[PDB]
Amino acid sequence: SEISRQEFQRRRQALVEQMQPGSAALIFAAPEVTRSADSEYPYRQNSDFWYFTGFNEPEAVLVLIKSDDTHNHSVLFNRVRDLTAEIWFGRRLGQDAAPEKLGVDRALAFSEINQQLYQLLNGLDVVYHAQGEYAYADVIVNSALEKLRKGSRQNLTAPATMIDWRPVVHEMRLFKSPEEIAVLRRAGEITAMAHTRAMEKCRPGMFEYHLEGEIHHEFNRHGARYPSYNTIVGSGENGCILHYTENECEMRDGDLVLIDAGCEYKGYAGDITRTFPVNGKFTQAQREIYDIVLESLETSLRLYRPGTSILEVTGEVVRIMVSGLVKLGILKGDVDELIAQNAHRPFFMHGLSHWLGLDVHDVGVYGQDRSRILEPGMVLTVEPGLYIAPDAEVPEQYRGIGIRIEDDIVITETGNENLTASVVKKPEEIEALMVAARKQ
Amino acid sequence: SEISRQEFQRRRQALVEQMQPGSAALIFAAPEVTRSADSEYPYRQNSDFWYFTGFNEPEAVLVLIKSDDTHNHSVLFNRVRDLTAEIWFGRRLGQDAAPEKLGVDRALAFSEINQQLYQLLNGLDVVYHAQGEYAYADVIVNSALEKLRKGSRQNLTAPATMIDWRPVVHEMRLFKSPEEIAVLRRAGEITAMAHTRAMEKCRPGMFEYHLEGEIHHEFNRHGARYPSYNTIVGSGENGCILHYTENECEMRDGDLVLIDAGCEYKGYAGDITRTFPVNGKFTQAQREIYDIVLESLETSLRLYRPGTSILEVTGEVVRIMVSGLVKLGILKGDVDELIAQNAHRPFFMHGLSHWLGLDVHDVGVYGQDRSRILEPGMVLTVEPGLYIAPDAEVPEQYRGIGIRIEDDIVITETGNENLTASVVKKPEEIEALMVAARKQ
Amino acid sequence: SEISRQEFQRRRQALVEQMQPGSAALIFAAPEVTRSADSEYPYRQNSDFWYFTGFNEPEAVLVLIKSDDTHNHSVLFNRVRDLTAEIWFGRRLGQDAAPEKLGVDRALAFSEINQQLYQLLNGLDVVYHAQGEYAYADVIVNSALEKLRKGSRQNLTAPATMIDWRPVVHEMRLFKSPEEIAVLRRAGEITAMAHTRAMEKCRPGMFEYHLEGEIHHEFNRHGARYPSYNTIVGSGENGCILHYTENECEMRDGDLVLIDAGCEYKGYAGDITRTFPVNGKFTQAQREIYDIVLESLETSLRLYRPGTSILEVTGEVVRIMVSGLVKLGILKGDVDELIAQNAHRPFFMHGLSHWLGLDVHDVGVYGQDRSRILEPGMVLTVEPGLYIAPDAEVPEQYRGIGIRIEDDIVITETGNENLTASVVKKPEEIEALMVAARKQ
Amino acid sequence: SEISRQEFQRRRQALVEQMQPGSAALIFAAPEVTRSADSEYPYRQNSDFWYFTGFNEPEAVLVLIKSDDTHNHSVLFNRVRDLTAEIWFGRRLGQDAAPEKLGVDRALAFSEINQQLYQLLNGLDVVYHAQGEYAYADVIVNSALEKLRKGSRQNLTAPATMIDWRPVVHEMRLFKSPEEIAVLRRAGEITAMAHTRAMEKCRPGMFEYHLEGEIHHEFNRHGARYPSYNTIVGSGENGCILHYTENECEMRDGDLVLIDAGCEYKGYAGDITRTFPVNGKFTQAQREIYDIVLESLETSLRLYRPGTSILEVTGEVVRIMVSGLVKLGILKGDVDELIAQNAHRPFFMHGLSHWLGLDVHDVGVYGQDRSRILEPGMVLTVEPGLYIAPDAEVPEQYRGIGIRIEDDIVITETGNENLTASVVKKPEEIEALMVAARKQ
Amino acid sequence: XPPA
Amino acid sequence: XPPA
Amino acid sequence: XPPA
Amino acid sequence: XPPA
Ligand SMILES: [Mn+2]
Ligand SMILES: [Mn+2]
Ligand SMILES: [Mn+2]
Ligand SMILES: [Mn+2]
Ligand SMILES: [Mn+2]
Ligand SMILES: [Mn+2]
Ligand SMILES: [Mn+2]
Ligand SMILES: [Mn+2]
Ligand SMILES: [Mn+2]
Ligand SMILES: [Mn+2]
Ligand SMILES: [Mn+2]
Ligand SMILES: [Mn+2]
Repeated sequence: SEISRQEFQRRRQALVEQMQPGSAALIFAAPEVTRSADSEYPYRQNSDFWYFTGFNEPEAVLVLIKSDDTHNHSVLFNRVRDLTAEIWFGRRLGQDAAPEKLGVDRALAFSEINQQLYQLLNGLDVVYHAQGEYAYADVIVNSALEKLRKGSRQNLTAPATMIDWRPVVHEMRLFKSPEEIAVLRRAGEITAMAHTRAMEKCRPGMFEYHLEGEIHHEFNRHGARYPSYNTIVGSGENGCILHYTENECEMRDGDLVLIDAGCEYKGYAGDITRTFPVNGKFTQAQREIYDIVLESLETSLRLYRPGTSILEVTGEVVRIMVSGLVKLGILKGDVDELIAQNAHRPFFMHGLSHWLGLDVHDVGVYGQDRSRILEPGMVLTVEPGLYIAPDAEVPEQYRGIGIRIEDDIVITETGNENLTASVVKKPEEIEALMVAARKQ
Repeated sequence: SEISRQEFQRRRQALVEQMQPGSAALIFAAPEVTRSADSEYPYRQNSDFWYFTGFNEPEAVLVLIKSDDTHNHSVLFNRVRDLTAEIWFGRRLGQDAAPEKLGVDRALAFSEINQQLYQLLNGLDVVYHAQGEYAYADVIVNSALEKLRKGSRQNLTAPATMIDWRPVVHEMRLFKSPEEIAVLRRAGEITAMAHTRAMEKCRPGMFEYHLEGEIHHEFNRHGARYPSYNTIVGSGENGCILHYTENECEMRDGDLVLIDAGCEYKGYAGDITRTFPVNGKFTQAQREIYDIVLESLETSLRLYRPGTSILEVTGEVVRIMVSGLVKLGILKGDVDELIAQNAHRPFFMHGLSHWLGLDVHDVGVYGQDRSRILEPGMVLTVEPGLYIAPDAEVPEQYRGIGIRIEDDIVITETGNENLTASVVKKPEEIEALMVAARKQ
Repeated sequence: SEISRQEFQRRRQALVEQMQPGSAALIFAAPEVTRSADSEYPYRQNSDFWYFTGFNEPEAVLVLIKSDDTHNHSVLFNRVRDLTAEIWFGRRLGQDAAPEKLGVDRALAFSEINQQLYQLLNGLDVVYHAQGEYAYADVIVNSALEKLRKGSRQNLTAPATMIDWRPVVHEMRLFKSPEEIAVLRRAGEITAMAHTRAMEKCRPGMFEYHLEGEIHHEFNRHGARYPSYNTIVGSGENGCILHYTENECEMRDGDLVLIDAGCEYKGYAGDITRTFPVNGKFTQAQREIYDIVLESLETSLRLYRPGTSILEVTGEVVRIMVSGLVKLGILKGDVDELIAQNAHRPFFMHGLSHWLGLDVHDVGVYGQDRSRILEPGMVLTVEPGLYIAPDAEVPEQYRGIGIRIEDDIVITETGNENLTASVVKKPEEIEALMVAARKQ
Repeated sequence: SEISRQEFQRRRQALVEQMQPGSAALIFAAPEVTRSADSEYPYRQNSDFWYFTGFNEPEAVLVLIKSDDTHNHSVLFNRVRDLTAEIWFGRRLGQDAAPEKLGVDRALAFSEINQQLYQLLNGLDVVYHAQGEYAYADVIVNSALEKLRKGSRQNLTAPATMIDWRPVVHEMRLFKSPEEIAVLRRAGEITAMAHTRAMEKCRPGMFEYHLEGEIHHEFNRHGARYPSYNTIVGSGENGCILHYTENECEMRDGDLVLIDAGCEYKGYAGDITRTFPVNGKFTQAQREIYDIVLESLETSLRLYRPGTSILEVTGEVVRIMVSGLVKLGILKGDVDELIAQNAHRPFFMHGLSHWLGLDVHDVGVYGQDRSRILEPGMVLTVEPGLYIAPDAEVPEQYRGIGIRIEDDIVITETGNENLTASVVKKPEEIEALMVAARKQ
Repeated sequence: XPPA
Repeated sequence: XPPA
Repeated sequence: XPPA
Repeated sequence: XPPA
């Protein structure tokens, strides 16, 4: 699945529709980033720039100009075609093919932006710019505005009003279109298949990074070259480190391994976490903690629907957690008192859900304490977890256990659709999967 | 294989040995880099910082202070241990374990560098700083020097002499120690195994990125999580694009595929290029170009030894190339005249070799036109290639052919050792390898 | 005369009245400026900051917050009282006396601005800031906005709209109040008295800077310590250099001396130019050029009134100039043709008038080619002049003559009031003045 | 008196003589500084730049290149002659006349510095640059060095060593040549004449700024257009504010007035302080404090000679002060104990002397606590003073008294020469002077 | 994962 | 003076 | 690869 | 004056 040219047009028009008359929106591409000396990291386009173009090149600027409610045109600044540069650093789109390829009215060379931008802003009343987003963008924009401000004798005028378009554009990104939901759906499938692979390949003696290797390769087999975030493979006590990325230890028989990995498909993020036994068999202690986390997830999956909020569902999860922890002797006291004291905090110290989209931790207003009412089209994760420190003062069998189970869902008219349920999470199903794979 | 604590000590001492008395060398770690929004690229330590520590954390500064020819001490600035930050973004070394772990005399919190650095520089005559390397480092250093310059009433004095240590440190990196050569040797083995995999997995119908996937996974199986540079898989006309990284096309029966990929093992780079037929069988036209490139490589491999230079060996390669191109009718005229005219330039437009080490395009002075005399310990690549544009005015069968064959070598006392010969390059051997793999 | 506390209040309210509800205007003071090493130039408050406060200290920020059409409050950030700093660098206002002294609702220490400003902007929809005016101001404002943008988890929100208040504030400054007109009137008197002194003290053999000395001293005697701009005393050929400030030459019998000098009274600028004979007697050649310039000024003084424009009056001046130049043989041809060709350009290359106020070249929109219709309350200069280069191809007696006569006027209901007519400009009156002074 | 071309040559050669072979010294001019909007403060050349050129223009750079002990050449970067710019902002030197005028080997346009500077530094081993002195200079220098560092393929090399020339150049400025001493001597004469004027013009009812006016005018009459620092005229309690520059109060009969003012002649600073009775007659209380300060000055004037130090003479002054304060009842206790306690500190809180030269607070190393041994050629001020706060807990008649008496001296072979003794300081002489002037 |  |  |  |  993918995003059509029409969709890109719709998005631009939807932004223009909210812009004042006599204004221009400036959206800059992400700059290239050095990995070491003269080598660069694989390029990653700025999410917002990508959202409006699907164009994967740096040194590009999208200019949306609105004359009035029925008139608006676009200008794209991008790298000029250069026989030399291209024979070296890959083919470039250029000005000639840009208009048709990206559906823009006009295309100019990025090398001429300082000679052209002020001319496009001259006479307008408002300019939409994400100030502070990129240093190079601010230089270009500030330089253009200064020329207009100081050019009264040349009859130039600078728009006195500058508005940050991030709030409006991110509000748009918060609601996925059918096309986006289709792409995210494929991202979930690919990511799930990867997690299934990891579970089937896992064997005591293998290192954490080995599972990382299996996962990244599965992403690649389906057209998702890069992960949407650095893969986490924490076995044993490493499972208690929320963003453990070293993945440098030997996985040990008897430990659990927590894998949080997600592919990036057509710019969209998959985000799954599955915790399972390295030897394919949950111990009683591991099961007792796992069950609490799984119930939290399953209940949350049942509750999420339009009308509720992340804050409200989180309340149910906290109750489930405090109750289970008390039954196991990890927490002592009255459930309700413990809840009012957030006694679960030492074991579940992060949120239950976050928006998901072009960025794994997607943009969009959450509202105070993430109280915003959910509506159809919003995409989010559901990731309860329990992490018991190696030195926690609880029964020995629970110390050093880190478990998280995370699925990605899209809110629908009547509830939600689980995009990542194709990879098992019920203990009996996880063991069966691993046992079946081990017959080879 | 790996780098021992002793080696790190030796390197620091070797740098101190070249420093003036009453001076301090400041070596900064690489800053973290954003991939998108709140997600970062996997961390990559600055090569020079790594060379002296093998420490993989950002916000760290190594300070080597030399009192005189027999007295010198070290101070490391690094992130303080924080229960919160670590439960989230991985374990930190901290000040307590640093001295023993990294073999430094003293360790202070990076958060206090602006309150401590000027005190360490006060009274010294010289400070070694790679000015312009990192903006954050320059702020810290300039801030410290200003405090000393303006603090005469507090009896503070700033070293009036600032020296860039890059020339001296890179000259050191230019010559590998036995330990380094052992690590690079393993890097070559791992990289070679990956290229062998790609050749064995290749099938018409597969996409370029699929081979990228096989390669990266093989790197990972042997402990090399990341590539030393972005993998290049150019099939067909894509082979004519030197740094083609899109790897987005379907590999076609009848085309050649050029793969340039290298792992990063213990910070060191592998760098191999192998071009082969997608269908496992070289056509006559493909063979005629391949042979010229292979002869260039084999001859170069025979010539490289102490006493010669990259410039000199390149001369032999140019002769081989011009001769072969004339025999095929791609070039017309007298060999020697064509050579004097660099008539090969349109088909071989890059260098034959580059230093190799902690950076794929390693540091070190090449001398005018890369004329520097080679000595034992230098590590470099040998990568001749011929690229015939799709629209080149030559016999049709040669248009759109891109071939490069690259090996990594270390200059020895009597010649050189090929670190990447474990992956075949002779045509008959490439076809045999592929035919054997295709019986499955 | 002076500006009352009430007036300062009125100005702030007039700005607030034009601001959107739920917004704040940030007006920064001018930074101190180094003259050499540790010595500073006498402090000069930013004109706009002064306009709203009359407060002469650096490191001060006026914050005007508008809740709605009937609710608004102010916060002043200024230097805290410090026994040490004051015993050295003069008395400071401080937070305690500020509210009453400057009529502001609240006063905070400038040292705490980064801890307080974001709190004052939190929740607002619009912030008025003169971006690019001062680097230190931009750092403070950008820093505050970033804290709000990144503090969603702390329930902070940053105003997404930033508006430059310079256009609106300068439009206000363009129209003087009765109090301002009274102050400017005194500025004109003081400046005129100075020019009269210069004419009475001038003698061949004296240097240009000597007249500068007399002028500055006269400014000082009346309470105007500093000039509103660097004094110009160009005698002989120096009169052809528009902004000649060296004033280093010996004034010679036979030459004319052009003096352009203006005092700065209560922040307001006087701006007068008078050209006269060093020996007190105009030669025929000098008179022929002077008369053309004087007629230009006198006619302009008669024409300026509401309804006309600088552009229109300039047209009359150009006609007067071209006509006079043709009669003298400096220009040859048809008056109207020469006019259409701007043939006067080589001799009169600057504008006839500029706004006058807190800045000698005051703020305010001029309109294309200074075509804006004049209205009561606007204050401007009237300064025609003719400058004939030493090597101009005209009759020898005119080469090297530079003459400018400038008065300051305020547009009234029916015409204009000349604020600087108290210093003579008619040739017979200039000679009489000088002859009378020379009897001593 | 003045500085000869020969002297400027000598200075450059003296700096080159201390530079390493194969190096270049870069000395930048001071940038223009805004006073308000489009008006600038009178230009003040950077002291060090002036020291080597006597050239009063901004956007100029002196480049001294040393090949070896007997070979060195100079290159000056300065503004190109422009008919337009000059007819407006004064005449420019230009490239043609520069070599002869300033005695430099070659002159290039400042507009081409970024295209020329790196070429002048290419191949050198050392560059002398006052890093941090000016932001624009650092940009130019850093830009040039980066081009050289990144231009290895173009055979460019950047000097790896950067040395701050401020320590060496300021050490040179610390010792005045006979020519400089002659100029400073004239500066002292001019400044003294000004202070005599102030004393003769002073009358109760006049404002502090009025005396400022008389002083500045006297400076101007003798060719010193600007003061070397902002004039201080503190009468009454204002005399207790060390750097009181407001000079806004009415001088009152019965009060003392402290005047600290100095002219700037040919770039050199005069620096005199004289305190006297507004009504021309010292009261008993005023005399008792004045005498202590005068004795401090007279004794210091007798002691200063080669071999002693500012620290040592200060010790004698402290004794004189503590003794006198005890006799008056302002201090109570044993003289020696009070001294050991620095009990004078509340009344004399600044230093007794500071270097004097191109900057009123001249450059040069003072040594810990200003202990450096004095040698012939050093020029310094001698300025003891006593300041008794309005609310000091001492006998009422002493509260609110501020007195300082300052002279400028040059250390000679056997002692010192007072450059400012031409303006009286003995009480009987001050009263006589004023009484004589009041007969008019 | 866990919101950073 | 003259507008700069 | 090819020296960049 | 007084050293600043
Ligand atoms: Mn356990
Ligand atoms: Mn073909
Ligand atoms: Mn003449
Ligand atoms: Mn008193
Ligand atoms: Mn996750
Ligand atoms: Mn997540
Ligand atoms: Mn004027
Ligand atoms: Mn004017
Ligand atoms: Mn390669
Ligand atoms: Mn290579
Ligand atoms: Mn002084
Ligand atoms: Mn002094």
